[PDB]
Amino acid sequence: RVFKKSSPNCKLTVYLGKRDFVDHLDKVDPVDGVVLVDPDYLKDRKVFVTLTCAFRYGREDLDVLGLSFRKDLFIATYQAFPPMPNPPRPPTRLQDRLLKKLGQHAHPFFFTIPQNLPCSVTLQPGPEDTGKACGVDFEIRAFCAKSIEEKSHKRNSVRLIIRKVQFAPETPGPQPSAETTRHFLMSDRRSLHLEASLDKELYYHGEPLNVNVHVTNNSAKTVKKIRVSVRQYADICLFSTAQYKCPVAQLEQDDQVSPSSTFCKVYTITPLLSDNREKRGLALDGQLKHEDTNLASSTIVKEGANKEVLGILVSYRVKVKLVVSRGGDVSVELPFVLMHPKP
Amino acid sequence: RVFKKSSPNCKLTVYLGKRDFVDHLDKVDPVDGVVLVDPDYLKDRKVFVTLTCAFRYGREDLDVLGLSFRKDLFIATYQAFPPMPNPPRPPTRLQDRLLKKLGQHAHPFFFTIPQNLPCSVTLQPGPEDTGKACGVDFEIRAFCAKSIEEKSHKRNSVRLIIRKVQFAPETPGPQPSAETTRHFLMSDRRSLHLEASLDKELYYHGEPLNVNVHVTNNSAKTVKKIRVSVRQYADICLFSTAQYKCPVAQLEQDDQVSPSSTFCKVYTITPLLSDNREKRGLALDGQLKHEDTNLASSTIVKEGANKEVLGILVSYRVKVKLVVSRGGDVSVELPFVLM
Amino acid sequence: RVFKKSSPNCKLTVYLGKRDFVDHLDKVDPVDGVVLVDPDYLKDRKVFVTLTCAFRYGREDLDVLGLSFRKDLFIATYQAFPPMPNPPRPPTRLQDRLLKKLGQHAHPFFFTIPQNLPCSVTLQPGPEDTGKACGVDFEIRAFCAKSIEEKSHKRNSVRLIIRKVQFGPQPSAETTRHFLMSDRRSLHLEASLDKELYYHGEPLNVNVHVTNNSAKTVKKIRVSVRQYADICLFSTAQYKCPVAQLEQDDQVSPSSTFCKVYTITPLLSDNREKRGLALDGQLKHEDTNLASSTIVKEGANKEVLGILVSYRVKVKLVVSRGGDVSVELPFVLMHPKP
Amino acid sequence: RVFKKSSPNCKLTVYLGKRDFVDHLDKVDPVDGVVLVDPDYLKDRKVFVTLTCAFRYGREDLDVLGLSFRKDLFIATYQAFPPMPNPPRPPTRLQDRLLKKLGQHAHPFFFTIPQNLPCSVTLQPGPEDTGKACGVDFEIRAFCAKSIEEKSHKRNSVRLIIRKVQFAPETPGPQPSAETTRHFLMSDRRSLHLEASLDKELYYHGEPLNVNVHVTNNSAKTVKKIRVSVRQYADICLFSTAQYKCPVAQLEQDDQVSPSSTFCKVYTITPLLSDNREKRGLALDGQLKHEDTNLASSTIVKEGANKEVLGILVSYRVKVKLVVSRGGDVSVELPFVLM
Amino acid sequence: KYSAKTGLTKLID
Amino acid sequence: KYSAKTGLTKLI
Repeated sequence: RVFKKSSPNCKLTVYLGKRDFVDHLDKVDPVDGVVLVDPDYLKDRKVFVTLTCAFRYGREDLDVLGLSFRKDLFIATYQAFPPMPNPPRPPTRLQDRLLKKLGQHAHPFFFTIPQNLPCSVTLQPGPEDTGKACGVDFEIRAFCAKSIEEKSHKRNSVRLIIRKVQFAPETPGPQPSAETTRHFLMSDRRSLHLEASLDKELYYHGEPLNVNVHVTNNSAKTVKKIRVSVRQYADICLFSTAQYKCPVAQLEQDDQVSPSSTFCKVYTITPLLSDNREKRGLALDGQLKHEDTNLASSTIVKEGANKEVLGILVSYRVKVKLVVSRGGDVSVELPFVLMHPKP
Repeated sequence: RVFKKSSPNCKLTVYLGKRDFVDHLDKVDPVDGVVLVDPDYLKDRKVFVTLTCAFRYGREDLDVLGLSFRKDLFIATYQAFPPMPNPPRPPTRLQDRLLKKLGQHAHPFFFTIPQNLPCSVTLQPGPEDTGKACGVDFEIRAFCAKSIEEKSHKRNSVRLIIRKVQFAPETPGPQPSAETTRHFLMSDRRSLHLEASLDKELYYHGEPLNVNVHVTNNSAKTVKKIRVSVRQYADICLFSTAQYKCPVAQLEQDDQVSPSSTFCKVYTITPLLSDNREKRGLALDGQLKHEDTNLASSTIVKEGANKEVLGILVSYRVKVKLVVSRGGDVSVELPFVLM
Repeated sequence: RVFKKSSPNCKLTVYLGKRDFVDHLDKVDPVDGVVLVDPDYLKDRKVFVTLTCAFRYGREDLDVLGLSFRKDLFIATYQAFPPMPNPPRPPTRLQDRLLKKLGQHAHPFFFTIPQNLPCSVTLQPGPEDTGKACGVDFEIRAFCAKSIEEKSHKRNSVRLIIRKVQFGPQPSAETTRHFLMSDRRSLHLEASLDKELYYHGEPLNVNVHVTNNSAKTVKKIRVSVRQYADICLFSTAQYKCPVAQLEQDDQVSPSSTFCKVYTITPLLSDNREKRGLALDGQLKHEDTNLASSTIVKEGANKEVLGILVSYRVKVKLVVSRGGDVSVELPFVLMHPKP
Repeated sequence: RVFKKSSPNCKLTVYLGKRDFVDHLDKVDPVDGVVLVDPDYLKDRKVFVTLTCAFRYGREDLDVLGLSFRKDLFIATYQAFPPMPNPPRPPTRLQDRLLKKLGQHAHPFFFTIPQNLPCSVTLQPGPEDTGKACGVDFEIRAFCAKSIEEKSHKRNSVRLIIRKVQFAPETPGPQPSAETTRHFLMSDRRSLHLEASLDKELYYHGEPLNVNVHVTNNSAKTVKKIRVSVRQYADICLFSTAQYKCPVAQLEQDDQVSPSSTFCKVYTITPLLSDNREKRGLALDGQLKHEDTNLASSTIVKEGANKEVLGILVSYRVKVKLVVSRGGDVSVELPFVLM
Repeated sequence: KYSAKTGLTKLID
Repeated sequence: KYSAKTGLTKLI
């Protein structure tokens, strides 16, 4: 369903199809819709429309009264109401549905997004920090100032948040597996080779996590337990990079094992949202103002760019942790990535 | 005490002074080695040498078949044989001891490290599955493939791991002592003034952590405890700088403070490694392949570069924990450095 | 999935879980099951159940002049019927599944195995030798003899063959070789690896780092997996035979440091119809695998009578006169456990 | 992390937290353990436990026969069993864990240390032999003799090595520097103004060794080199204090000085323990029977006492050795401390 | 120098 | 992907 945003001056209105836009791989999801303006107030007053890719990392007026502000990683510009001779050679089916239900004054717009823009992702705040903020987002405005598109202001500017969520490649990549050995203080017997063999690389929202963990044993230091705990990496790039480890979901059974041979259990994790709902510090996919979101997708960084990628660069991992007599809490980690499938 | 790697195939035997090279402040510790090569199967076979400073964060052949490999932090390459016009001008007196000790064929080599390199630091494995191996290292290799120095393989290369360990500067910062006052919802007063006053700013692996903790008190919720806990920040940067908390060591007696006065005690700890042996994820200083290492020194970030430093960024801090009735675990943290 | 055995008198039947039992180490896999007898032949005749662990080294109505028979390293007996004020204090969940499915008659039975006992493993015979055998097996018998607990025969004895198969540092041998017609180190040879306990399904790369095989040309480097087929009846006895070995012409150079990984896959169906290579215990016609390595527990009182299989990648080089020098290691193949 | 010595005897089985107890300045780190005892042989046999501050300087039965033994600088003596009406009044919360896990017969013990006892410090042995040892140590024995605590024997004793340490104060002395003159027979001009300026006074293990050497020159007599050499002073007061010169490390570059100007180089050194391993006569911190130690910390002699401190008094001084044509090796020493 | 502060965004039908 | 090991020399 289409939705409009209206300014209290009933001058500009913006009609759009979807707030969530699909970041395809080969392409992006472009914007469609129209801007409906009224001609009586708008006499020789020329409207524009824009797409601001933006990066928020704190307070509005505070971090501004310094030497810098948010780096708008991108800003689109296209000229509405006086179209230099009417140049929308392709219109859109949404615009076809809008132009005829709405009046003769509706002005179409359409926004190509450069894909060197990361996604709309925000940190999960603490419980106690009240005025603290950060996150990447995509917003779009309709506006007009008397001065040409370079200068702009408020009061006619019509806001709207949108999103650009990332989507998965066809290729999953390798068969990632960790299988390795440790060395000790008071049992030189080798006690744990451990093979966290797996089945897939890039999952989606609702496909469980079976870790085929094959322990190899020689004798001593009886192992108590083996938990499998999914490690979300909460990346931040503000002035330094930053992770905040915290397990989204972790499960375990008491399958106990013996000295001088090999065991193997498949341990199955399911990371849910509503179980980590009302919890601190879990990167979630963006939302539309109240509507139900999910856990954040893994963000990936391009293989060499000029400027380091700033934002929440979400990644995950199944940490595989054990408890061993008399209770050493010991594990390992791997790489693996969570994304979307793309309409 | 000079040491060699006689290359497996008796072609390129590499003689060096020291495997721990000093990370100085004004400079680095450069390499000063020679390579004894034999002239019979090396006939118009051209010897070189490299220093392959490299990050490691995983498996060999698995991380091979991905998209990336390792991000070799740095690689130096220099032409030993045949000498472009005989380029040892300031020879080392170890390069003066070896050339006369060995046969005339000995070919020197010398590498000066830049200013943008982190040190040799390795994550600690655990007791379990302890080989998603991480760690920087500095390694140095002789080689000769037919194609020019921009191509090579393995059938000649002589690899000898060394280290570069960071070392603390000349002046420590001002005496740090800084933390919380802690107001509540049910007991009113300033209610635990605390001072973890300290004495120095940059320690090493020779001295402990005395913390002069000064309670100031007029109580209406009984205190019962102050533990003091040295905490490591195992701050890894692959996609992201990554804080991984765990205490290297912590100590406490059960000194109690009464309502309405000021108390003070010097609690004190030592972070050992043999106590933190057989434990998981405790950043240790780099190891020489099986030789004993120690707890990771404080790494620090330079005063403004263009590119974020990628690696493990080890920090440390005495967290002064308190246990209050009926069991609230109150605490706070400060800065301090073990570089 | 469940399985039973019924007698030609259909008198005693035995229902069990799994013929493969996991020889764990802190524990073992205990036997669990039920015996199903009939009412009215078995009036006032007493049913029992046993676990026979045996050592076999020859022929059935032949090798009984060994002064002995199969020297049963261990035999277990428990009183099935009449149940004897029955201590199935823990009855099993599968015995729970068997008691209500079958009649409430089902006589449960259960076997603890001690620690000084071996796995089930046999010597593979020749393709030409017909009347010979060897090997361990763990079997179960459910029977009833008109006797005291001591006397025992067939025709009520129902026998099921089950199994008790066992479900380092990166190990590296780098050796020199001193000769009478050469001076140099002349071969350091480092067989570096990454695993020491494999199973059926994960191949065998041997990263052989050659260190100067010169002044005597090298033909090349064979790598050959040898099972150690140890047998201890009257004397411990290894019988060497290679299960598998593979082979490329990569040709190390004088004054050049070579290193090659050689990729071996010991398969059974390639070593099917062969001589002298232990296979894992098998069930009467069905398909088995190549034998698992068995281990010798740290400090028993009496030595283990059984076949004690190990394996090892021998790296046999071949140097100019075709003199094939080699070196071995320890390398142990246990099962992966469910 | 906790560890026990279970006497094979299963009468005295001693549970302890840490082998190294942090000897702070204002206090020491007390010993905090338990002794599990079994009842069926300990019938009217009585459990005791002691802390021996032992000093060693030789062979264990050669130095026995003669007229002397080890001057045990201290001995603490505790009675565990039979207990008073609840002896342990300040129970350690380690020995809360050691009582709730263990049985009703598990017996506490704590061991406070006074303010006159040195560290656990030894020398370094030579690679060559005639049979020698030395070093201080702290150890803990739990035993049961029929006679009163003032007698004891074999046949019940449980021994474990622990360790004690000096740990230098908050404050460094002045920033120690060096600038001397030198006068000769053959060249008149002051010829060696030599400013070996430094930064710090009390280093530890894991810091650099930089020495900013400022030559001020106006002379003939061509200077060749400046070697820099970390002297260890192995002071040993047994039948007399003796110092045993040996350089833990030495570096030098070929930086040559012109006549008539001021030149200056920082000479920059690592003494590592791994470089001087399997080497003679370099005091190392007293290690726990096999464990890897560090290079011995400087020991300091208190400002004034009635008794002179007997034994090894580690000092460390960075000599700045020079070579001047045709090779005269002039130098000087300073005071500096590794505690 | 930049943009400004807010007050709405909620309902969608 | 770039390259691999031999895996050990400890001293002289």
